[PDB]
Amino acid sequence: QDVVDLDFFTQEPLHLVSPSFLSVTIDANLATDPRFLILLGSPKLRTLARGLSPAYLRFGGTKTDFLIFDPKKE
Amino acid sequence: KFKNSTYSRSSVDVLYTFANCSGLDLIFGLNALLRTADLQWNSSNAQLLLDYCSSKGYNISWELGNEPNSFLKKADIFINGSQLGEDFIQLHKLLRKSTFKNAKLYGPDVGQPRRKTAKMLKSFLKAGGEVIDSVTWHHYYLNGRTATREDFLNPDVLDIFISSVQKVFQVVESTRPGKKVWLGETSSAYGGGAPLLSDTFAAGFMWLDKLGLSARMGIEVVMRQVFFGAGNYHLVDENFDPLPDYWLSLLFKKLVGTKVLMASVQGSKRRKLRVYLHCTNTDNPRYKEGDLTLYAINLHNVTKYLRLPYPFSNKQVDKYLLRPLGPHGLLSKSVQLNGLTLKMVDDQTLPPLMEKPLRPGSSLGLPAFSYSFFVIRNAKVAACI
Ligand SMILES: *[C@@H]1[C@H](O)[C@@H](O)[C@H](O[C@H]2O[C@H](COS(=O)(=O)O)[C@@H](O)[C@H](O)[C@H]2NC(C)=O)[C@@H](C(=O)O)[C@H]1O
Ligand SMILES: *[C@@H]1O[C@H](CO[C@@H]2O[C@@H](C)[C@@H](O)[C@@H](O)[C@@H]2O)[C@@H](O)[C@H](O)[C@H]1NC(C)=O
Ligand SMILES: *[C@@H]1O[C@H](CO)[C@@H](O)[C@H](O)[C@H]1NC(C)=O
Ligand SMILES: *[C@@H]1O[C@H](CO)[C@@H](O)[C@H](O)[C@H]1NC(C)=O
Ligand SMILES: *[C@@H]1O[C@H](CO)[C@@H](O)[C@H](O)[C@H]1NC(C)=O
Ligand SMILES: [Cl-]
Repeated sequence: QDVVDLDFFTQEPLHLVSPSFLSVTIDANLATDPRFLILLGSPKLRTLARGLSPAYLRFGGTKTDFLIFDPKKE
Repeated sequence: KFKNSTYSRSSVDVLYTFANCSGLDLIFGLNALLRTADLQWNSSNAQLLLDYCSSKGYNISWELGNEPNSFLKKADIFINGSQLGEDFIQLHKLLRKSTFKNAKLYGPDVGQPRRKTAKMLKSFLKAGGEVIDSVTWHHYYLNGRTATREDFLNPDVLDIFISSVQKVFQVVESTRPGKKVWLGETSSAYGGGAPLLSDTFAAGFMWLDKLGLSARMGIEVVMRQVFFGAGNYHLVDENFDPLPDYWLSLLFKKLVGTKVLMASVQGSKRRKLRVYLHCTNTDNPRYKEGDLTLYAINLHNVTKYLRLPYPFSNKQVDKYLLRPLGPHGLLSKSVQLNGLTLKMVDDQTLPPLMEKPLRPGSSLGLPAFSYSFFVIRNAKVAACI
C-alpha cells in the first residue's frame, strides 16, 4: 500500500554537531589559476558563500604539498 | 607528475578576504613535503607564512599535509604516521609561539581507512594526537571516471560509508578516545567528480545521505569538496550559478539543528527509504524550541507515504520537497522546492525557501527518487530544550 510507519528516538540528543557541521573546501589548486583574485573577488560568489555561514572553509588539496609561500612574489 | 608552485602575499590576502567577507572560518593546509636531510618536516616556509599572517592579524586554523598515505605515489617520499605525528608536534610549537597561540590544528587528512591508511592514522594519533583539535579524514563513494547513474541511486553504494565511519572510530577509540572526528574533504566521486552526475539533482542522494549518516554516527564537521573549482562536484559552477547540491546544502543549513536524534522505518527493509531526525535549527525564525526536523530520501521507484508516531501524528508539518526541473530528470542542474524553481533573486539576494504546510494528520508524501525535509511544529521535544 506504500505506507510506512516511522519510529523516533527523542529522549535525548545522541550527538551534537558543530553549527558549522556542513562546511566546504576550496582546492589548493585554485591558487594556481591566474584568475584566483578575480574568482574569489566575485560579489555573486561571495553572496553564495555567505549563504552557507557559519562554516569552515578548508583551503587544501593534493597541491597543498606542492605549494611554497614566496614573500617576495607579486 | 606534481610540480612545486609558489603563491604570494596577494593570494593569501585574496583567500583570507573571501573567507572573512563570507563569514567562513579559514583552515589553511601547510606543505608537509618540505623535508630535512633526516626526513623531518622543514618548518622554515611555514614560519614565513605564520609571520606574514600574524603581521596582518589573520585569524586562521591550520592543517599540515593532504592524504599523506599517498605521498610515495605523488612525490616518491614515504612519511610514516609516527614521523607525521612528530611533524604536527613541531607545528604546534610554532603556533604556540605565534600571535594566535590558541590557533586550532587539524589533521592528518588521511584517505578512507584501507589497511595501510588505518595503520598510518593509528601511528599518527599515538605520536601526534595530543596536539590536534580534531581528526580529519576523507571519503569518496566512487571514481569519477567510472561512476554510473545507477551507482548514484544504489543504496548498497550509500551503505559502504557506514563501514568507513566505523573503521575510523575504531582507530580513534584505540588511541585518542573522545577526540572530535571531521570529514576534511568529501564528495560523491574523486578525480573531480562524475561528469553529468556530480553536478546534478542525482548527486543529492549521496550528499544528503552522507550528512545524515555523518551526524547520526558522531562526525562533528563535514567539509564538502568543493564550494567552487575544477570538477563538477562543485556546489557553484564556472558562471557562479548554484547547482542542486548548493540549494540542498542551504535548505539543510536553514532547517537542521545541532542536536542529532534517530528515525527508522518499521519493517525489515531499511535500504531504499532513508530517514534522519534532528532538533529544528533554533535560528530559523518560523520555528520554536522543541520542533523536530525529519529528512528523508526515497530511492524506491514509487511514492512512499510516511506516518509520524505518537505523539506527533496530528502536528502541523511543513514540507520542503526537492525535485528536479525538467526535461533532464535526475540529470537536471536545476531544482524546484515544493514546485518553485530555486534561483538567485539577483547577484546579492538568495530567494526565500518557502515551506508547504500539510493538512494536520496527513501522511508525508515522498515521490520516487526524491528527498525532502519535514518540520514538525509544536513537537515540544524536551531534548530540543
Ligand atoms: C582530494 C584531494 O585533496 C583533492 O585535491 C582532489 O581534487 C583535486 O585533484 C584531483 C586530482 O587531480 S590530478 O589528476 O591528480 O591532477 C582533480 O581531479 C580535481 O580536479 C582537483 N579538484 C579541484 C577542486 O581542484 C580530490 C579529487 O577529486 O580527487 C581528492 O583527491
Ligand atoms: C520498480 O522497482 C521494483 C523493485 O522495487 C519494489 O517494487 C516496486 C513496485 C515498489 O513497491 C518498491 O517499493 C519495491 O521495493 C523492480 O523489480 C521493478 O523492475 C521496478 N520497475 C521498473 C520498470 O523499473
Ligand atoms: C619542492 O621543493 C622542495 C624544497 O624547495 C624540494 O625538496 C622538492 O624536491 C620539490 N619537489 C618537486 C616535485 O619538485
Ligand atoms: C629548510 O629549508 C630552507 C629553505 O629551503 C633551507 O635553507 C634550510 O637550511 C632548511 N633546513 C634544514 C635543516 O634542512
Ligand atoms: C618512521 O620514520 C622514521 C624516519 O623518518 C624512522 O626513524 C622510524 O623508525 C620510522 N618508524 C617506524 C615505526 O618504522
Ligand atoms: Cl605508517
